[PDB]
Amino acid sequence: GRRILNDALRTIVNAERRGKASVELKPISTVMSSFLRIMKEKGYIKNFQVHDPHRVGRITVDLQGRVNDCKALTYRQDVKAKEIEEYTERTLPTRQWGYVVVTTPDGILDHEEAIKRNVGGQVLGFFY
Amino acid sequence: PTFNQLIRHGREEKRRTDRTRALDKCPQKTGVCLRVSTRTPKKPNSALRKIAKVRLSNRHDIFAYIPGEGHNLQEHSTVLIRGGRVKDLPGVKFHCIRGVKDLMGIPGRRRGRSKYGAEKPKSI
Amino acid sequence: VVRLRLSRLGCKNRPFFRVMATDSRSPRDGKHIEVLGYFNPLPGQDGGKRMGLKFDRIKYWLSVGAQASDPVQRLLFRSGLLPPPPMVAMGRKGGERDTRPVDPMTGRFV
Amino acid sequence: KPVIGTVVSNKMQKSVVVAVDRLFHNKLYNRYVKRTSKFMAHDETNACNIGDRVKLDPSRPLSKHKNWIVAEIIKKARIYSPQAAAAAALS
RNA sequence: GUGGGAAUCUGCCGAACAGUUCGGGCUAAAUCCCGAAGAAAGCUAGAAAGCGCUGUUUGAUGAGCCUGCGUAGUAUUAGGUAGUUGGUUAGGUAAAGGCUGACCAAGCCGAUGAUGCUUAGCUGGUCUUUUCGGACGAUCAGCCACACCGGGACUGAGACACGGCCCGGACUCCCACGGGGGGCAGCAGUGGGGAAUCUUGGACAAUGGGCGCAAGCCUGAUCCAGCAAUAUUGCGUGAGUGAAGAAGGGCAAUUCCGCUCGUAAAGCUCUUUCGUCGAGUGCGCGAUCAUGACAUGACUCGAGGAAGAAGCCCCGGCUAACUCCGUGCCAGCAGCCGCGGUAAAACGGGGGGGGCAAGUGUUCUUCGGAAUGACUAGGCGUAAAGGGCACGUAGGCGGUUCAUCGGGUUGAAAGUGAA
Ligand SMILES: [K+]
Ligand SMILES: [K+]
Ligand SMILES: [K+]
Ligand SMILES: [K+]
Ligand SMILES: [K+]
Ligand SMILES: [K+]
Ligand SMILES: [Mg+2]
Ligand SMILES: [Mg+2]
Ligand SMILES: [Mg+2]
Ligand SMILES: [Mg+2]
Ligand SMILES: [Mg+2]
Ligand SMILES: [Mg+2]
Ligand SMILES: [Mg+2]
Ligand SMILES: [Mg+2]
Ligand SMILES: [Mg+2]
Ligand SMILES: [Mg+2]
Ligand SMILES: [Mg+2]
Ligand SMILES: [Mg+2]
Ligand SMILES: [Mg+2]
Ligand SMILES: [Mg+2]
Ligand SMILES: [Mg+2]
Ligand SMILES: [Mg+2]
Ligand SMILES: [Mg+2]
Ligand SMILES: [Mg+2]
Ligand SMILES: [Mg+2]
Ligand SMILES: [Mg+2]
Ligand SMILES: [Mg+2]
Ligand SMILES: [Mg+2]
Ligand SMILES: [Mg+2]
Ligand SMILES: [Mg+2]
Ligand SMILES: [Mg+2]
Ligand SMILES: [Mg+2]
Ligand SMILES: [Mg+2]
Ligand SMILES: [Mg+2]
Ligand SMILES: [Mg+2]
Ligand SMILES: [Mg+2]
Ligand SMILES: [Mg+2]
Ligand SMILES: [Mg+2]
Repeated sequence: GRRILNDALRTIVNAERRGKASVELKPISTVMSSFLRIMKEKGYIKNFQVHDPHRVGRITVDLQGRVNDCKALTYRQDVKAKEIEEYTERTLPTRQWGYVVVTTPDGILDHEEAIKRNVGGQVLGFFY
Repeated sequence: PTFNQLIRHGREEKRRTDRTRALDKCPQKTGVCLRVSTRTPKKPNSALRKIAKVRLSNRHDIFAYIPGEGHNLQEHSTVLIRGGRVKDLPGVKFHCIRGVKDLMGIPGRRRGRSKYGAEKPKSI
Repeated sequence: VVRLRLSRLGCKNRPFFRVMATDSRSPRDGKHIEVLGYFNPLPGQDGGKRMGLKFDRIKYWLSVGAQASDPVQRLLFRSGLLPPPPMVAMGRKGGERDTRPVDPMTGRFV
Repeated sequence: KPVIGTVVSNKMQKSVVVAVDRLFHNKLYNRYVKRTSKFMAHDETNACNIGDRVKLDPSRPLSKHKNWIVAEIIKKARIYSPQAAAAAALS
C-alpha cells in the first residue's frame, strides 16, 4: 500500500506543478480514498471520484493549485496520542502549515482530530 | 547509504594521528639532555636555533627547543619538557620550560616574563 | 531486624535527618526499604522545629514489628504513635536561667 | 505471554530445538531488526518433525539447556513420500 | 540493568498454640558434651511469673537457584565441542539440574559471527551539545569480584571468611640456631616511581552498629579540626574632595596649561565590612531526663586608623589596544597567515594603552565550532568515491476486495521505574 500511495501522491504533485486540471490514479485503495477525503476536507483538492472500486479501481481528482508537497512514509512509524504534537513539530517542514494523517482504531484521521479523540496509531504520511 | 546499509555496517570515525606521543598523555616530562647543539631553519628563514636532544623518563629520544635569549644547559642535565612544536625546524616537537630544574630564568626580562621564568623586579 | 532510624543529610555544621525504614545491617546512608519522613533538628523562625511523617506506612511497619531507635522513639511519641519512653517520666534538671530579654531583630538586649 | 516457534531439530531423544522470532527496535535509525533465539524443549512422545509450528510453555530446568515444554503443535509440516506419491499418481 | 519464576533455607524482631522429664562425662561445675523417652537447659523469691530454650503454625527481612529481553572492537580469527548434546538409572545438595559414577544414542554451538586475539568492572550518573550523539565511570550511592601468590575444608542460620584455620611457594625478621613469626588494596604515616596529590590530630557530644535486663563498654563507621588558590554566580583592597595642573617619567611642524602619566598622587573630611587586639554572659544552638570534641569558635560590647591587602597576559591581521630607542635574515618571536637584510606598530627595553581580576597565562585531555562519518543532516559524469557484467542463497523491500482473529499497534486501570 505504501508504494502505490506514494506513487499516486507524487503523481498528484508532479501534475500540480504543470498546472493541469485533472489526474487519474490506478491502482487505488481504500486507504488512498480516505487520504484523499482528508485532503478534500482541508481544501487542497476540489473533488475526487472513485470508479469501479471492487473490480479494477480508478480515481479521478480535480486540482486547483494549492498543494505544495505530499509524502507517504515508506516505513513503519508508531505514534501515541500524546506524541502527536511533538512529532508534528518535527515532521512538517514549516512546523505550522500542513497536516499529518495517521490511521487509528477510530479510522483514518488527521493529527488535529486524533488529539481530540485521544487515539494513536501508524503514521501514513503528510501533506503541506 | 540506505538505512539497511547503516544498520548492517555502522559509521566509523576519521583517522587522525597523535602529535605528541612521547608525552604519553601527560602535561610535562622530566628528561636528561644528551647533546646541546644548533640547527639551521627551513628556508626562507635563516638563523641558528638552539636545540637539545633529550632522553625522557620513559626512555624516548626527542628534540627540544630552547626559548629566550641565552642559555646555560650542559650535557646530562635535567630539564622539564612540554609540548608545542617549532615551525621552522622540522622534527622538533617540544619546548624546554625556563625557570625550573637547572634551566634558570632570564634576568632583565620585563614584558611577558612569566613565560620565561623571570621573577618580578623590585619596585624602588 | 527492620528498624526505623535517622539518616544524616544536609552539610557540615548544618544537619538534617530522614526517618527511613532500613534493614539493620545496612549502612547509615545506604540501602533502605522505604523513606518515611523528615526531621529538622535546627530551630526555625517560628521558634519551633519541623517534622513530617507517613502515618499509614509507619503504622504498617510498627504492626509488622519494626524496632524504632532511641531518638525515633521520642519523635514517634511526640507525634503520638508510640507510648512515652521510660526515661521521660523524670522531670527536667532545673536551675537558674539567663532570662534577660533580647531584641529579636538585632540580637542585642532590649 | 505466548511463545510460538518453528521446530528446526528433532534428532534428540525426548527433545526438540525450536527457533523463535522477534523484532528489535533499532532506536537510532528507526527500523525494526529481526532477531532469532533457538530454544530447546521437552517432547516426551517424539512427534514433532522438522518444519512445524509449536507453542512453548515455561517450566523448571529439565537439563543443562532444556527449559521449555511443547504444549501444542499448531501447524503440521508437509512431508513428501515418493512411494505414496506414485500411489496417488496412479489414481 | 530491567522484568519474572518454582524446586529451597532463613539468627536477631512481631503474633498464636504446648512443654522445659531423668542418668552419665570433662581434676570442679554448667544454658559445654553423650544417652533415653519426642525435642530441650536452665537462672531468679538478689531478675519468681520476670528472662531463656525446644517443637509446631504463621507475618516481616534477608539468602541460594533458574530465566525472557538488552549490553565492546576485530573476518589479514571459519570452524569449535567429547561430559561435549540428550536419555535411563544410582549417588549427592536445604533446593531443580551432567552436579557426577555406570550404561545407551550422536548429538550441541556457528556466516543473525561460534571459537581465537586485544581491551575493559557494570549501573544511577559527570563534562559538552537545539534535542541526537561523543568522551568518561574520579567523589557519593546500588550490584559484583579480590585480600602476598596458588589449593582446601571446619565452625556456623548465614563464609569456602581483609585484621580465622590447614598445605605449598617467593620475600622478609628474630633465633638459645631446635624452629618459629608476618601480610596497611582499614585510618594516619615511610621509602620507590612520577609532571603531580594531605595530619603518625580530637572525641564517642549527635547518627548508625555489636554485646548487656539494665548500669555501661567498644567503634580511624562517623562527627569535627589540620595541610593544598584544586573547584564554586561570594566578599574586601575604602566613600567624598583636592590644580600649588607640584616634583619626576615619556613624546613633540617641536600647535592649544605644547601633548600625556594626571584628580592621578600628596593634603583635608567621613565610615571601619574582611582581617588585628581586649573583655562579657552563656537549657544561643546542634540534645535532651542528663550527656557538647567542635569552642582559643560563634554572638554582644569596646580600642584604633585608610590604617594590613593587585597582579597576569596582550597592543601587524584574525582580535579590543601606538609611539621612541637598540639590533641589523644576526639575535630572535610564532596558534594560523608570517616578521627581522640601517628609519621594525610583528625582536628586546622606556612610556602609554586594552581584556580579565585574587587571579591570569603555558602544556595535556574532552566536547562544540565540524553538515569534518551527515538518523536529525552529505555524497559517487569531469574534484575522494558505481563492482567488468550477470545469476542467485540469507536478508531487505513489495498490487486489489470481502470476512475471521487479536501477536505487533492503541485507550484506560494496577504493580514497578531505590536515594
Ligand atoms: K567474534
Ligand atoms: K539497581
Ligand atoms: K588467595
Ligand atoms: K556513639
Ligand atoms: K592554579
Ligand atoms: K591600603
Ligand atoms: Mg545449570
Ligand atoms: Mg582491568
Ligand atoms: Mg551542532
Ligand atoms: Mg561503557
Ligand atoms: Mg582512589
Ligand atoms: Mg557467629
Ligand atoms: Mg553444615
Ligand atoms: Mg574476619
Ligand atoms: Mg591489614
Ligand atoms: Mg592507607
Ligand atoms: Mg622522585
Ligand atoms: Mg548509640
Ligand atoms: Mg538491647
Ligand atoms: Mg570569585
Ligand atoms: Mg569584624
Ligand atoms: Mg575576639
Ligand atoms: Mg545546648
Ligand atoms: Mg576556626
Ligand atoms: Mg583593531
Ligand atoms: Mg629601527
Ligand atoms: Mg603578536
Ligand atoms: Mg614588540
Ligand atoms: Mg558532529
Ligand atoms: Mg542520510
Ligand atoms: Mg561531501
Ligand atoms: Mg547514485
Ligand atoms: Mg559501469
Ligand atoms: Mg573503476
Ligand atoms: Mg478489513
Ligand atoms: Mg492486536
Ligand atoms: Mg502507571
Ligand atoms: Mg530517583
